[PDB]
Amino acid sequence: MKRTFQPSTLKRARVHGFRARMATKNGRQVLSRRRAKGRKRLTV
Amino acid sequence: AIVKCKPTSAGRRFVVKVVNQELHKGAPYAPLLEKKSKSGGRNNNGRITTRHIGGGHKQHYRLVDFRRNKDGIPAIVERVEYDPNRTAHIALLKYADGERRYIIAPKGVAAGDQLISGIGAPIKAGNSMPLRNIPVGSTVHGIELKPGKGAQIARSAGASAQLVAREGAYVTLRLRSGEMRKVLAECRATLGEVSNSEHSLRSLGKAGATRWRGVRPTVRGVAMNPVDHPHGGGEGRTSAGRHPVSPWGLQTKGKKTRSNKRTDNMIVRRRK
RNA sequence: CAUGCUUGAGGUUCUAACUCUGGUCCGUAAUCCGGAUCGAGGACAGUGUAUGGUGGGCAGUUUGACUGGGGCGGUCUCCU
RNA sequence: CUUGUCGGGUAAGUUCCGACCUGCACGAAUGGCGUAACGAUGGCGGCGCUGUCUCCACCCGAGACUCAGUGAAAUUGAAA
RNA sequence: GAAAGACCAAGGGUUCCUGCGCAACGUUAAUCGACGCAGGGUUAGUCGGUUCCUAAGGCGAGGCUGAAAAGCGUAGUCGAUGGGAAACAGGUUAAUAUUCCUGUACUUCUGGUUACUGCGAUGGAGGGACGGAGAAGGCUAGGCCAGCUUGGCGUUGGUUGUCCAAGUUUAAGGUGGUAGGCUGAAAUCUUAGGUAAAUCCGGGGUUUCAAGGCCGAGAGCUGAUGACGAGUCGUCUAGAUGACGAAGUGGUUGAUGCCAUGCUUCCAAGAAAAGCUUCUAAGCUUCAGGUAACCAGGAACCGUACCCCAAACCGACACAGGUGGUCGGGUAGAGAAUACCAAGGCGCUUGAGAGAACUCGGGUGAAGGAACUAGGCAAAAUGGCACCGUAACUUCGGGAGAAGGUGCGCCGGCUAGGGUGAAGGAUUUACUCCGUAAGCUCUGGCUGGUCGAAGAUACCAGGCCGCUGCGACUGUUUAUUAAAAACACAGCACUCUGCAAACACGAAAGUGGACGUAUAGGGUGUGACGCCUGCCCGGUGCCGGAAGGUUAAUUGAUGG
RNA sequence: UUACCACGGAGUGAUUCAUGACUGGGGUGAAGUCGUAACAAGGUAGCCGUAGGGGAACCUGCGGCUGGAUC
Ligand SMILES: [Mg+2]
Ligand SMILES: [Mg+2]
Ligand SMILES: [Mg+2]
Ligand SMILES: [Mg+2]
Ligand SMILES: [Mg+2]
Ligand SMILES: [Mg+2]
Ligand SMILES: [Mg+2]
Ligand SMILES: [Mg+2]
Ligand SMILES: [Mg+2]
Ligand SMILES: [Mg+2]
Ligand SMILES: [Mg+2]
Ligand SMILES: [Mg+2]
Ligand SMILES: [Mg+2]
Ligand SMILES: [Mg+2]
Ligand SMILES: [Mg+2]
Ligand SMILES: [Mg+2]
Ligand SMILES: [Mg+2]
Ligand SMILES: [Mg+2]
Ligand SMILES: [Mg+2]
Ligand SMILES: [Mg+2]
Ligand SMILES: [Mg+2]
Ligand SMILES: [Mg+2]
Ligand SMILES: [Mg+2]
Ligand SMILES: [Mg+2]
Ligand SMILES: [Mg+2]
Ligand SMILES: [Mg+2]
Ligand SMILES: [Mg+2]
Ligand SMILES: [Mg+2]
Ligand SMILES: [Mg+2]
Ligand SMILES: [Mg+2]
Ligand SMILES: [Mg+2]
Ligand SMILES: [Mg+2]
Ligand SMILES: [Mg+2]
Ligand SMILES: [Mg+2]
Ligand SMILES: [Mg+2]
Ligand SMILES: [Mg+2]
Ligand SMILES: [Mg+2]
Ligand SMILES: [Mg+2]
Ligand SMILES: [Mg+2]
Ligand SMILES: [Mg+2]
Ligand SMILES: [Mg+2]
Ligand SMILES: [Mg+2]
Ligand SMILES: [Mg+2]
Ligand SMILES: [Mg+2]
Ligand SMILES: [Mg+2]
Ligand SMILES: [Mg+2]
Ligand SMILES: [Mg+2]
Ligand SMILES: [Mg+2]
Ligand SMILES: [Mg+2]
Ligand SMILES: [Mg+2]
Ligand SMILES: [Mg+2]
Ligand SMILES: [Mg+2]
Ligand SMILES: [Mg+2]
Ligand SMILES: [Mg+2]
Ligand SMILES: [Mg+2]
Ligand SMILES: [Mg+2]
Ligand SMILES: [Mg+2]
Ligand SMILES: [Mg+2]
Ligand SMILES: [Mg+2]
Ligand SMILES: [Mg+2]
Ligand SMILES: [Mg+2]
Ligand SMILES: [Mg+2]
Ligand SMILES: [Mg+2]
Ligand SMILES: [Mg+2]
Ligand SMILES: [Mg+2]
Ligand SMILES: [Mg+2]
Ligand SMILES: [Mg+2]
Ligand SMILES: [Mg+2]
Ligand SMILES: [Mg+2]
Ligand SMILES: [Mg+2]
Ligand SMILES: [Mg+2]
Ligand SMILES: [Mg+2]
Ligand SMILES: [Mg+2]
Ligand SMILES: [Mg+2]
Ligand SMILES: [Mg+2]
Ligand SMILES: [Mg+2]
Ligand SMILES: [Mg+2]
Ligand SMILES: [Mg+2]
Ligand SMILES: [Mg+2]
Ligand SMILES: [Mg+2]
Ligand SMILES: [Mg+2]
Ligand SMILES: [Mg+2]
Ligand SMILES: [Mg+2]
Ligand SMILES: [Mg+2]
Ligand SMILES: [Mg+2]
Ligand SMILES: [Mg+2]
Ligand SMILES: [Mg+2]
Ligand SMILES: [Mg+2]
Ligand SMILES: [Mg+2]
Ligand SMILES: [Mg+2]
Ligand SMILES: [Mg+2]
Ligand SMILES: [Mg+2]
Ligand SMILES: [Mg+2]
Ligand SMILES: [Mg+2]
Ligand SMILES: [Mg+2]
Ligand SMILES: [Mg+2]
Ligand SMILES: [Mg+2]
Ligand SMILES: [Mg+2]
Ligand SMILES: [Mg+2]
Ligand SMILES: [Mg+2]
Ligand SMILES: [Mg+2]
Ligand SMILES: [Mg+2]
Ligand SMILES: [Mg+2]
Ligand SMILES: [Mg+2]
Ligand SMILES: [Mg+2]
Ligand SMILES: [Mg+2]
Ligand SMILES: [Mg+2]
Ligand SMILES: [Mg+2]
Ligand SMILES: [Mg+2]
Ligand SMILES: [Mg+2]
Ligand SMILES: [Mg+2]
Ligand SMILES: [Mg+2]
Ligand SMILES: [Mg+2]
Ligand SMILES: [Mg+2]
Ligand SMILES: [Mg+2]
Ligand SMILES: [Mg+2]
Ligand SMILES: [Mg+2]
Ligand SMILES: [Mg+2]
Ligand SMILES: [Mg+2]
Ligand SMILES: [Mg+2]
Ligand SMILES: [Mg+2]
Ligand SMILES: [Mg+2]
Ligand SMILES: [Mg+2]
Ligand SMILES: [Mg+2]
Ligand SMILES: [Mg+2]
Ligand SMILES: [Mg+2]
Ligand SMILES: [Mg+2]
Ligand SMILES: [Mg+2]
Ligand SMILES: [Mg+2]
Ligand SMILES: [Mg+2]
Ligand SMILES: [Mg+2]
Ligand SMILES: [Mg+2]
Ligand SMILES: [Mg+2]
Ligand SMILES: [Mg+2]
Ligand SMILES: [Mg+2]
Ligand SMILES: [Mg+2]
Ligand SMILES: [Mg+2]
Ligand SMILES: [Mg+2]
Ligand SMILES: [Mg+2]
Ligand SMILES: [Mg+2]
Ligand SMILES: [Mg+2]
Ligand SMILES: [Mg+2]
Ligand SMILES: [Mg+2]
Ligand SMILES: [Mg+2]
Ligand SMILES: [Mg+2]
Ligand SMILES: [Mg+2]
Ligand SMILES: [Mg+2]
Ligand SMILES: [Mg+2]
Ligand SMILES: [Mg+2]
Ligand SMILES: [Mg+2]
Ligand SMILES: [Mg+2]
Ligand SMILES: [Mg+2]
Ligand SMILES: [Mg+2]
Ligand SMILES: [Mg+2]
Ligand SMILES: [Mg+2]
Ligand SMILES: [Mg+2]
Ligand SMILES: [Mg+2]
Ligand SMILES: [Mg+2]
Ligand SMILES: [Mg+2]
Repeated sequence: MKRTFQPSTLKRARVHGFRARMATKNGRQVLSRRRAKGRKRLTV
Repeated sequence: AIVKCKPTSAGRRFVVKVVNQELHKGAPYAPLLEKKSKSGGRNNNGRITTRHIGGGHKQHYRLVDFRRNKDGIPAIVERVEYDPNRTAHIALLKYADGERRYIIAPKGVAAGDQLISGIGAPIKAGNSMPLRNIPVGSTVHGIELKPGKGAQIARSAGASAQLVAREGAYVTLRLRSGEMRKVLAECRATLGEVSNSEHSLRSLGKAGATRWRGVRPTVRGVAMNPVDHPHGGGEGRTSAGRHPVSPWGLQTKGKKTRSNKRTDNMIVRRRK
């Protein structure tokens, strides 16, 4: 049976990447919210 | 002519084809082709704005010349071609100094002809001139509305209009829809009617022939749920218990929708 | 009754406001956008504000109690 | 009402096919009445075939059973 | 064994190899491991990226729009799943190799020297450059057979021979311009065109010739007196090493691979841009730049281990699930079905017994033959090729493989055809034409004999028929209890819409409809086809009318 | 033992008789019911073909004929 997670490294970066979040001001709210809580990763 | 296929299959019984043996069957003229890509009925917000559109064959766009403003130079018809974008045929002209061009093919033009344009041209079918110097009572096609913009009216297969009256700087002509309209006499037109007038005798024959043209199935509103259509709902097979209406709530059995009010003076009398 | 200076509505016309998802010039190496100039319409259209009509397209809600289970029926205040 | 009544099919048919008209409460593009071909569509009837059945019998593998190793689960107030 | 074998891509990330280990992990033990510790291991001008080009789409200076955030979009510049330079064979490690080594190639750039010269783009032309189906060929890989070389003479009758086994290999490139496909060619005089120019492209006139020009598999030759090759010998220690090294040819068959982005045909009419060739503008002109020959030098950076239809990816698991593309041998066979094998891989990480009921998956079954049951559910049955034969009805295609029947193994006798192909013959003398005995290979015909219970013997492989309801048909649907009579459908009708269209998404700009134009576009119902579709405009909608009555903001006479 | 072949089997058609719930017209009947279509110019002249309509004879449209009276 086909499952929901089909990995793709290029599609992962283009939706959830660092430059994708920096493009819009709502993505930049996500990054500052994760810096405030102290996340080690901050982006995938 | 029209060709009726034999019932060798279940899907061939009711196919009636419009097969023209005079059409060119080589490649089109490449320097007058540009790419067009399908839209699916979606606008730049990505939303379906016109439904029942999708699929079909890949097509090039043919740069048809609707202005016909090479006045005074004679032309010759090289061939009549098939256009995926019209229901009418197109003709490849060759003017007296190179300059090949596509125009909408008139009814009788095949292989020679002269098809000159401008003032002082003869009154044979296929010639283009301003509406001032067109005899009253003649049949015209490819009518221009604004000077310098090109043909907009009477362009599909077998279309024509009648020049009925002439008075002042304007001129009145009866449209194929039964409407009397006044047009600026400076605008241009072509004599005769459009080719391929037998296009209306065809019969697609099967459901897959509609999908070849990029049309998707129509689901009727009485087959839906109340949340989808105003006609939806009911136990068993019902009949749209209200007055018939659009998916967005607009009456469709006789209610008028024209609300222009700016071009009203150009309408002599409506099509009713 | 005549004229005069006003004034409600009606019709016609003009061009100069406005409009053009019409042509050609420039910015420019550009089917965007501006400016210029021709052409068309024209005090209309259109937008702001005020107001009548329509409007399950959409919204927030209401739709009683008793009752030999509920519903249907009946009853709900006062006098003998 | 109803397994209406008559005919056919069966030894026997509340289902099936053909009719009658008393249509509780058919009916003409929420189409009426037919229709060759088509259907993992509904009903009924035949031929062949048979462990479906009278009515089960024997045989072959995998478990169940015993020995060695590893080792769960729902449940549970306490139980002479 | 069309995989349970090999190889790419995605995904993973050291799981790869070697020493030392067994606590935990491994559904049991483990000396073993995809497990623990420590070392090692991935080598490129040609492979894949990067660099060059663009598609859908994204972002978008200025701009237009919008309470703000922001939306749309022009110039532009990102974005492969596509376009665009060039390498093969052999050897080698415990682990890499088209990357290292050996041999033989190819592409592109830089700097010099010589010789001769009109150079120049972001702009113009050409080219790149393309659909579905189908059919005739030509060829190659691959497969068989024969010959050859080396070895053998068989635990049991025979086996020195029409006997047995193995091997009989070799690329890119260069040369060659073939089967075949497309196309008329040259000279000269001009020019309402290609936004300007143009010797280039396009258009026109005249003369001459009947021949050029462009693509194009493959053969042959050469690469290659070399590599490889069973094996033989010498040294070291059942194994390593160095040297040597046989034969290595002919015939048939033949692809779904190549010619082929070809050819024919049909409608649903079948990417862009760059690299590339050429023309010229602004500019140089005796610097620049260009074309040839020779000499010298260069080709950076990143990925290369290993799994990869799985125990390493997605499913919490060493999980009967899922996962794109390529290769794909023999005997039978129409076949990539099926069966038995090859190369290669594996026996699925608890075993041993014993042979109760009962459960699961199967085999056979007396006499009946649907009596079973809601219902022939399930099972049994049919099943191939050739020939004979086949009803109602019909939209004339069908129904139809209707129904039903006959033959089929093996060994001989006679006999008829096709393909390939020596010798010969012809002229265009050579990658050519005709034609060929034997050999090899593929189709048949009529005549006997013979064995068994049975010859389509296994696997494989339609059950058929008669009345009716529904839906015309092929299609679609409730991922995970409903596949249908439901949805769609071709056809039919009503209605709206004159183009800045109606309509839809958007506070708006704008976008779709549509680079469409009433034979068009939207909505609504019905649902192939045949015969038809009757009466009612009182209600509620829609359409037309404008006389009269009622009637909003607004204005403000009059009165208090 | 083979060849020929009668009886008898199996499958599927054609044709022809009898019969069949129920249905369609026709003929013959008697002092029945409704009308009055034709024969006179039958009181709207009749017939012929075709189409629609109607309790029924029949009516109406289109084309045709005189086998139509007055004149
Ligand atoms: Mg998920
Ligand atoms: Mg921050
Ligand atoms: Mg068809
Ligand atoms: Mg192009
Ligand atoms: Mg539609
Ligand atoms: Mg189209
Ligand atoms: Mg069609
Ligand atoms: Mg439809
Ligand atoms: Mg609809
Ligand atoms: Mg519909
Ligand atoms: Mg439904
Ligand atoms: Mg529904
Ligand atoms: Mg919705
Ligand atoms: Mg609703
Ligand atoms: Mg229902
Ligand atoms: Mg109902
Ligand atoms: Mg319903
Ligand atoms: Mg628009
Ligand atoms: Mg106004
Ligand atoms: Mg107004
Ligand atoms: Mg307003
Ligand atoms: Mg509602
Ligand atoms: Mg609502
Ligand atoms: Mg509500
Ligand atoms: Mg509330
Ligand atoms: Mg509530
Ligand atoms: Mg209340
Ligand atoms: Mg209560
Ligand atoms: Mg009660
Ligand atoms: Mg009580
Ligand atoms: Mg009680
Ligand atoms: Mg009580
Ligand atoms: Mg109680
Ligand atoms: Mg009943
Ligand atoms: Mg009954
Ligand atoms: Mg009965
Ligand atoms: Mg029964
Ligand atoms: Mg029955
Ligand atoms: Mg019945
Ligand atoms: Mg009844
Ligand atoms: Mg009904
Ligand atoms: Mg009706
Ligand atoms: Mg009904
Ligand atoms: Mg019916
Ligand atoms: Mg189907
Ligand atoms: Mg279906
Ligand atoms: Mg049926
Ligand atoms: Mg029965
Ligand atoms: Mg038993
Ligand atoms: Mg057993
Ligand atoms: Mg034990
Ligand atoms: Mg135990
Ligand atoms: Mg197989
Ligand atoms: Mg295997
Ligand atoms: Mg494998
Ligand atoms: Mg990876
Ligand atoms: Mg992982
Ligand atoms: Mg390791
Ligand atoms: Mg290992
Ligand atoms: Mg070890
Ligand atoms: Mg131990
Ligand atoms: Mg363990
Ligand atoms: Mg263990
Ligand atoms: Mg296990
Ligand atoms: Mg390890
Ligand atoms: Mg772009
Ligand atoms: Mg943008
Ligand atoms: Mg900006
Ligand atoms: Mg780019
Ligand atoms: Mg790529
Ligand atoms: Mg590519
Ligand atoms: Mg490429
Ligand atoms: Mg390896
Ligand atoms: Mg090398
Ligand atoms: Mg170009
Ligand atoms: Mg391509
Ligand atoms: Mg083609
Ligand atoms: Mg093709
Ligand atoms: Mg061979
Ligand atoms: Mg020998
Ligand atoms: Mg022996
Ligand atoms: Mg012996
Ligand atoms: Mg060779
Ligand atoms: Mg070669
Ligand atoms: Mg040739
Ligand atoms: Mg590697
Ligand atoms: Mg590797
Ligand atoms: Mg693999
Ligand atoms: Mg395991
Ligand atoms: Mg697995
Ligand atoms: Mg798959
Ligand atoms: Mg095979
Ligand atoms: Mg098969
Ligand atoms: Mg097997
Ligand atoms: Mg085996
Ligand atoms: Mg093996
Ligand atoms: Mg196991
Ligand atoms: Mg059993
Ligand atoms: Mg069983
Ligand atoms: Mg069994
Ligand atoms: Mg059995
Ligand atoms: Mg037995
Ligand atoms: Mg038995
Ligand atoms: Mg028996
Ligand atoms: Mg029987
Ligand atoms: Mg029974
Ligand atoms: Mg019983
Ligand atoms: Mg039962
Ligand atoms: Mg069954
Ligand atoms: Mg059975
Ligand atoms: Mg079975
Ligand atoms: Mg079976
Ligand atoms: Mg039948
Ligand atoms: Mg048969
Ligand atoms: Mg015998
Ligand atoms: Mg049969
Ligand atoms: Mg049968
Ligand atoms: Mg019936
Ligand atoms: Mg029924
Ligand atoms: Mg259906
Ligand atoms: Mg169906
Ligand atoms: Mg039907
Ligand atoms: Mg039908
Ligand atoms: Mg029907
Ligand atoms: Mg199909
Ligand atoms: Mg089918
Ligand atoms: Mg389901
Ligand atoms: Mg379902
Ligand atoms: Mg189904
Ligand atoms: Mg199901
Ligand atoms: Mg459905
Ligand atoms: Mg629309
Ligand atoms: Mg329409
Ligand atoms: Mg619609
Ligand atoms: Mg329907
Ligand atoms: Mg239907
Ligand atoms: Mg339907
Ligand atoms: Mg129907
Ligand atoms: Mg009304
Ligand atoms: Mg009325
Ligand atoms: Mg009105
Ligand atoms: Mg039979
Ligand atoms: Mg029969
Ligand atoms: Mg008989
Ligand atoms: Mg009879
Ligand atoms: Mg009878
Ligand atoms: Mg009787
Ligand atoms: Mg009469
Ligand atoms: Mg009378
Ligand atoms: Mg009379
Ligand atoms: Mg009378
Ligand atoms: Mg008379
Ligand atoms: Mg007659
Ligand atoms: Mg008559
Ligand atoms: Mg009529
Ligand atoms: Mg009649
Ligand atoms: Mg009448
Ligand atoms: Mg008539
Ligand atoms: Mg008459």
